[PDB]
Amino acid sequence: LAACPQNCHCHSDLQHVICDKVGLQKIPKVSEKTKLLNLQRNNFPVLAANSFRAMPNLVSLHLQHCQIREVAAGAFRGLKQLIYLYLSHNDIRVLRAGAFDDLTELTYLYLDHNKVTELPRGLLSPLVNLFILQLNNNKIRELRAGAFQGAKDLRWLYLSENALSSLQPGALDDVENLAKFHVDRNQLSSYPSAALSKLRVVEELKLSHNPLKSIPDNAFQSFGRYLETLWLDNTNLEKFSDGAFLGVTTLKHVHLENNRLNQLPSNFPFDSLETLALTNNPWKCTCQLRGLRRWLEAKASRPDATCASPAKFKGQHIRDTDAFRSCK
Ligand SMILES: [Cl-]
Ligand code: NI
Repeated sequence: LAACPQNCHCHSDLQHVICDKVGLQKIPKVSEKTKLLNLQRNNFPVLAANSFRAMPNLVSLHLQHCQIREVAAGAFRGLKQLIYLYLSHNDIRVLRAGAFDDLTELTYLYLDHNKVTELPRGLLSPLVNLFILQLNNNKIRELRAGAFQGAKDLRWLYLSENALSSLQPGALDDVENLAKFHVDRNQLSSYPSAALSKLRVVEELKLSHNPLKSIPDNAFQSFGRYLETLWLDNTNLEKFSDGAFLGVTTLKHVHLENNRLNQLPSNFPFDSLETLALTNNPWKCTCQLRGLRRWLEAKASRPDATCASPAKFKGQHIRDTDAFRSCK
């Protein structure tokens, strides 16, 4: 009785149902053996409760570009086997708790390029298996305590190009296994110490394009034994505090380009450092920069930049200049 829907293209004996831009106004009825349902580029302004009934074997659901504005509570009830959910490129503003009920198995959730403004408590509570939460290009302004409550195994959190200006203490307490954290291109006017101080296994921290101005003491200590990649490019960075890199023991990749740095802290970790972007900084070629000098001459392929001061060595390259001869 159940066959491929009208104007749709089915594959793998009705296991894959593709309805790409076919003028749908309602969720079509599909066979119970459906495992992949692509409803991209249709029109579903409101996803009501039980919008996907009788799809117990569905593992991948694609709903991008569907002009979706609201996801009602229990919109995805029954999808106990769903692994992928794409809600990217819609007009979602309202996203309340219950919207993600029954999504016990969901591992990848894409909500990027929407109009979400907040992440209320309990919204992600059912998502105990979520690994990637892609929320880039929204309008979230603030993360508060319990914003990620229930997200037990969240590893990658994408929040690039939002309007974040505040991370409350306790905001990330629920995401202990967090490895990737992208909050570049936001409104962070200071390093969110309190929020990050609770995480221990962060490996990549992307903070580019935030007016951070400076990095405080113990900025990375909590997760200092796991931090491998750090982006601080275009953060209007004037300097690092003396204790900023306390407990950092395996940092491999750093991006500092496009800032106002003249110096580096004495405890700057060069021991595990592999790549370091440092162009477009008014570097001061004095004694305190010898550590960077010693690192650059340890492997020739490592790019460098030019000193803005002192006057004698203005414009010379860090690796070529004679500004470090009078210190040993
Ligand atoms: Cl086919
Ligand atoms: Ni096919």
